[PDB]
Amino acid sequence: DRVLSLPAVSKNQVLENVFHTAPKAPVEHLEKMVSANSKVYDALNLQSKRVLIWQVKPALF
Amino acid sequence: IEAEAASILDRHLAKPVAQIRKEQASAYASLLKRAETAKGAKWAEKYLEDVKAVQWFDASVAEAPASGPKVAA
Amino acid sequence: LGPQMEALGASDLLLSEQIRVITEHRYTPDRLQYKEGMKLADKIAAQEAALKEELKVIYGDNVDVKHFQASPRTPVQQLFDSLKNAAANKERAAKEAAAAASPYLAYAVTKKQEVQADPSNIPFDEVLYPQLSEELLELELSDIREDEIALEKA
Amino acid sequence: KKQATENLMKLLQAYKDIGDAKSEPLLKNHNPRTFEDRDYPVPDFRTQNLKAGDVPKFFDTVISTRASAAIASKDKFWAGRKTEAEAASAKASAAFPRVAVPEWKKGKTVSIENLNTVTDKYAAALVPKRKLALPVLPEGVKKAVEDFAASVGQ
Repeated sequence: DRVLSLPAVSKNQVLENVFHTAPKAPVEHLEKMVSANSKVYDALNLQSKRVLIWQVKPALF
Repeated sequence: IEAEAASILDRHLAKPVAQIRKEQASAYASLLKRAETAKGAKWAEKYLEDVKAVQWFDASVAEAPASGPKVAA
Repeated sequence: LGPQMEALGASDLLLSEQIRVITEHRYTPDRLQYKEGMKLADKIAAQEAALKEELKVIYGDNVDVKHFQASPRTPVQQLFDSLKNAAANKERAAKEAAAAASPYLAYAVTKKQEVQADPSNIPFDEVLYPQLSEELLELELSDIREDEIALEKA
Repeated sequence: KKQATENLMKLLQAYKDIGDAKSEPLLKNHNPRTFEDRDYPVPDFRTQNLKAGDVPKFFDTVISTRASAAIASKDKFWAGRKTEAEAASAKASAAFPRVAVPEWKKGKTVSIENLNTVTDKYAAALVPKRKLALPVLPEGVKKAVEDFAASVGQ
């Protein structure tokens, strides 16, 4: 019964209690806000090819 | 109208973006084929003539966005 | 001994596929420690996919992940693998910023590459969190020490 | 949701404060080996009337009981740690920086000189808070030492 003197908690159960959650990448905040601010650029810039300024305030000609 | 639009928007702001783009593309495409299966009716030719005129507006703005759409002057 | 004639890190198989032949040898499938050993072989094969993908961008597709699992690359070799692809990285970003859809995205793919191509920005967990990487060392030094107390008792 | 996120960020500050006041290791309390009792009375299989194939199943349920009682002792640590930090979360500072979004007024537009300084704030957090100053050799000094060896003829 030498196995009953070994630590009963497995090496697996250490690696799933220490590494419980997949950690958040540093770059996943950049490349997720950048793709969402690229829609703020598109709609709201005045130099974009798809501005909403002629759709929401139609021009007086 | 202010209360309807604020109710429509807050129902729409609670959706994920992938749901929104395919709810609207389903509604846009279903409404085109209601104008395309309409054989020769005057409202259906005028419907699809205005879809061609919206796509002119989006294309004329893409050519010069600080100018706007191009009018004949 | 069979599979246990060579150490845990010192075979020719990858460590996840060596844990499988040690656990199949020491235990029968009935056992608890067979089940906890084959689950550990999944946590290590998960770390070998995340090491293959991290080094796929440098050493190719035949990356030989066994060499870098056993002996990881030093902070100087992480530097010289940054610099040996930087000319094709600064030219890929310039070919992508030219064909980005808008001048917001064109600045965003150069500002990200201006940070990502600098080798001083590589996050070293041992430099960042020194108490963490010593304690991640004493998770494997304490797993070995429990196998060395079992042989001193024997 | 903004208040739930300010509550969570104040809670994770309370966890970091009362774990750095107690000066504890980072991986210690997430390791369930540290909540295991090694001085348990360790039941002897020679006093439990086992038949031939019954001893490894006895060993598995002495282990998996003692492992479940270490996990459930880790849960009792963290459930008592939570109420210790939730008490200090209620008395906290709540002066956090805000997420950098591009400034958009009510009827106005968004300048690209503000979309770009927002993107600078995203790529200034991609640098690590403590980094190795891994030196690239510039071409301004890698040629001033290459031709100095080429003037000698190397």
